[PDB]
Amino acid sequence: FCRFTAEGVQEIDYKDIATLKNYITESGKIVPSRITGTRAKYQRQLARAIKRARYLSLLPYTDRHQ
Amino acid sequence: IALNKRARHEYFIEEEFEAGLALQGWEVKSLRAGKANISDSYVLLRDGEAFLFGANITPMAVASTHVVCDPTRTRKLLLNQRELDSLYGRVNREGYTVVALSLYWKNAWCKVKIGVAK
Amino acid sequence: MRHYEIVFMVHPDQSEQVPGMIERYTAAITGAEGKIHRLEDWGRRQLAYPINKLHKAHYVLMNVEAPQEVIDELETTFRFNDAVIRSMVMRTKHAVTEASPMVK
Amino acid sequence: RKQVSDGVAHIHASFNNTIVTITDRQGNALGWATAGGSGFRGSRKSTPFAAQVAAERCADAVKEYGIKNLEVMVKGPGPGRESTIRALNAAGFRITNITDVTPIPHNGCRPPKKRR
Amino acid sequence: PVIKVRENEPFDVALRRFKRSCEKAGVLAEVRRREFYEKPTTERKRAKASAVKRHAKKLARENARRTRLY
RNA sequence: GGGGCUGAUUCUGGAUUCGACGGGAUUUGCGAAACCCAAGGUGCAUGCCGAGGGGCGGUUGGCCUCGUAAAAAGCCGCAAAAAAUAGUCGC
RNA sequence: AAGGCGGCCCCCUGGACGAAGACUGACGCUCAGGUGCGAAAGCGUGGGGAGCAAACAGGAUUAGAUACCCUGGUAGUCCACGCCGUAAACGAUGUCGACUUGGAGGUUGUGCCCUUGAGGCGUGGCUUCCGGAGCUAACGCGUUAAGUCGACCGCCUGGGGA
Ligand SMILES: [Mg+2]
Ligand SMILES: [Mg+2]
Ligand SMILES: [Mg+2]
Ligand SMILES: [Mg+2]
Ligand SMILES: [Mg+2]
Ligand SMILES: [Mg+2]
Ligand SMILES: [Mg+2]
Ligand SMILES: [Mg+2]
Ligand SMILES: [Mg+2]
Ligand SMILES: [Mg+2]
Ligand SMILES: [Mg+2]
Ligand SMILES: [Mg+2]
Ligand SMILES: [Mg+2]
Ligand SMILES: [Mg+2]
Ligand SMILES: [Mg+2]
Ligand SMILES: [Mg+2]
Ligand SMILES: [Mg+2]
Repeated sequence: FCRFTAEGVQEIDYKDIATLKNYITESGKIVPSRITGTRAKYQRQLARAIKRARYLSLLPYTDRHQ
Repeated sequence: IALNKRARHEYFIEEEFEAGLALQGWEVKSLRAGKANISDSYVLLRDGEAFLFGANITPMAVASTHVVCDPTRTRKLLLNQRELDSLYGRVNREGYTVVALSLYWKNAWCKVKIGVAK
Repeated sequence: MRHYEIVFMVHPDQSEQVPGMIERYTAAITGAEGKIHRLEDWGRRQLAYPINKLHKAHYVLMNVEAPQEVIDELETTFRFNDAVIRSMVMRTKHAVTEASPMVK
Repeated sequence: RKQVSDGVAHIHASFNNTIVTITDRQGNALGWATAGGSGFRGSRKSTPFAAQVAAERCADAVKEYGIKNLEVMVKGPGPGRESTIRALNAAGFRITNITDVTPIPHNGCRPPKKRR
Repeated sequence: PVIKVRENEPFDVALRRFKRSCEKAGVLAEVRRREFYEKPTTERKRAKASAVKRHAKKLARENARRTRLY
């Protein structure tokens, strides 16, 4: 039930920060495909989007850090 | 009309109650579209009296995607004060898997015939 | 050419120099006979973490088609311009036209 | 002295010893007490009872600044991750945040060799 | 794992919530895993042995339950 | 530039999402805190006091009981979909 | 291709695979000698040097302990140039190619069909597990063969001595 195959999105943007906040977790980590259910290709493009947002400080590296 | 294809590969059903939801008329222009879902229609019954979970509101989205009715809505079911004590005692211990069997009408609402799939 | 995508953050006290950055980088791109497709000022935004002891930042997005020499000139002027803290230049295959997902 | 209101707790539970340190909000450590000083040495101080009586010694140490609020930052693995803040509940200052500040490197410096 | 307290929530409940949250977010597991340097061959070999036992139990429960035993 | 198609139920029509979850209301029939009412059933007794209890914590301002000093009742989380503990031996 | 490769971005760049077409028309395969790449440790020159850490010192346990365990700690690890050419360099399985019952998944395309919702019907490539006839000394390998074959190359002839 991968939402990327359920909404047909071709290339995952890295600025839909709410839809990336769905796939980061309470500490700032990345929830794996065993918990979401994403196909692995969109999981890797998701991980690249999370890394670009984390470098751009849209998302946090860790929920603790300051 | 609709049908789910998650457990459509999977098992059959032991119990039938005429437990339809009272789905509101904020979604008539997506009801008469054709894009079917009764997806992930697992219902859990509790002190909230048969909350269904996560009803995907038909992403045709003619209402400019802000609020059609809900992104995902929880809703209850139309059964007796005795049938929702029987099914209450049946459901409220184990986290069961129930599902709708169709999506049709009796000229007023979208009728759901529920059932547990062991 | 290519389709470079430049998104960069500016120091919040230098937020009124930023339209000058828009004009100067637009002119330094268009002078090389190279197009420029979309351009947004997101405004100030609170950060997830303090970048260089600083908690608000001014986001600017643009999507450029330009040759690689003037893109790298833009990159070294980003590195030697003090007002910009971070700046990402990502090479995309296709040039965009539409609106960003954050502005809506 | 300066009888401040809020404090922060620091529980550095490690694999052998468990240290409790009430600091202020700003960073100055007001008082502290250790499970190794609280009446043990060697084998005993890697048990959470030692951590809870360390927190009791620390409650003695700062039952005079007027501490009426206290957020707890636990750190590290080991015995006194839970029973230390159980003892701080027994001491009775109010707890708002229970945060975990364990230093997790993102594959940084090489850890030492594996003990045979 | 910064966890607040909420009003009308006793501290045994708040500490249980912090406990389960830190446990599933993986602080204890990761400090025990990053204490000593598990050499890269032992990393790959422990991963292969874990995958073998994972697949072996998840196949062998059917391969043992396909009959009667009582 | 007019006409037909979406005011969903061939309209002289009565819930019919049988009964949802919460209603403002009425005859019926049965609890004493639903009740006028006994000494109508029944006597060392009564209303209001105070205080304590399942490996651990929480919960009934109350389930149970007691009177110049400390005891027995009803319910939840405490991992079972991959998981928690040990120096000394040479021939 | 093998060694190997793990945050993100740019520049240069090789290879694979898929689709409909088009094209050259045996241009193919293997390869002694020959060459190139070849983990780690090691060496040379010059930098760096936080962690870790052979050598070394101290503490213990011990009968002794030149070891495990503890406290330190220099080479080295690292960067650029080179040199060495070795590993249980492992799938202990040379390359290429053909044919031979199936199932379970993963991965990456792609055709069609109403993608009528997160489907369904096929074809490719790559990849892990179970297993059939066959084979095998047995274990087991089993359409990625250790099956049935073909082409070319390498290598072995008892254990030590080596
Ligand atoms: Mg150590
Ligand atoms: Mg002898
Ligand atoms: Mg020809
Ligand atoms: Mg040769
Ligand atoms: Mg080397
Ligand atoms: Mg050297
Ligand atoms: Mg030497
Ligand atoms: Mg040197
Ligand atoms: Mg040093
Ligand atoms: Mg050799
Ligand atoms: Mg190897
Ligand atoms: Mg190998
Ligand atoms: Mg060999
Ligand atoms: Mg043979
Ligand atoms: Mg086999
Ligand atoms: Mg053969
Ligand atoms: Mg053989």
